[PDB]
Amino acid sequence: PSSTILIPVVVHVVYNNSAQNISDAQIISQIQVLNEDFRRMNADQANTPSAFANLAGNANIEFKLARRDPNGNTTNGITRTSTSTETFSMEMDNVKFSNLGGNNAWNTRRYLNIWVCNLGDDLLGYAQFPFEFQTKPNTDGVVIHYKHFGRDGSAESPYDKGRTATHEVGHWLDLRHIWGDDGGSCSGTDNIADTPNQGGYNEGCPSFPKTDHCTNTSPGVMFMNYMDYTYDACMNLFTKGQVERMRSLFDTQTGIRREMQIYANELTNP
Amino acid sequence: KRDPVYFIKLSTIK
Ligand SMILES: [Ca+2]
Ligand SMILES: [Ca+2]
Ligand SMILES: [Zn+2]
Repeated sequence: PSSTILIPVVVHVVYNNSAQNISDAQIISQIQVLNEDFRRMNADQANTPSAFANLAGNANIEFKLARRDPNGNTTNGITRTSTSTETFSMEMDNVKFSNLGGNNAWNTRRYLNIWVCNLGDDLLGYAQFPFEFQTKPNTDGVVIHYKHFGRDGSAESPYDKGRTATHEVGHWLDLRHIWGDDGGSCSGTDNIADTPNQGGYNEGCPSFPKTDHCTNTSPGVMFMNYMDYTYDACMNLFTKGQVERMRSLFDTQTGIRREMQIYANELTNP
Repeated sequence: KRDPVYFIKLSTIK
């Protein structure tokens, strides 16, 4: 049993052309996907292998667009900023500052900021981890490539079901890659006991079961976990262990992100 | 998140 954790969200669309100024419907579809994936309401939970069904987690984390901005003014939770920057840089975090062609974050203690923009080459999106929250508060949040934001619509296959944001919100909530970021070895860890030890990342739509040198017997590795690198339509769960780690950030006494719950209701009611 | 299949379209042409 658990109480619902409520996350006020602001989406910052930063566009260099009309194609990048994505629709309100496309944004609403991304918030819908986050609520499905973090509340185990995703229809494709029907695709989770039965061997992992008893490990699938319901994070009971709800996302709502903000209705009050940091100045106390009414908002629909969507900002739109034209820019002369053609491609934003993860190294510079330039999408996160209006001085650098982007848009400043809204009080990161009270809002999840999701920037949407053009990113380079094979980067679908990126996050800032909770360990950087005290030292880098103004860049906390998530950035998603405009071609991989929302479900269907303007999103491009095979990353067209809004799972880049599920994966990045996972990192923003302290989750690490399921394979342990160790280039294929068995010695790295994601520090989640119920995710099977896994060599390297998976891609595309793997066949179940997929064993590797780290988990050499069926049911193998959880390549359909959101924290892998598989295609959007082929990922369909968080585990109960990942849910425990994410929710710990909202512990009322020690949670790094505990402040977000104090005014979440006030900031998401018009 | 990185797309591991991104450069296929680029590497198979001039
Ligand atoms: Ca693990
Ligand atoms: Ca590994
Ligand atoms: Zn990742």
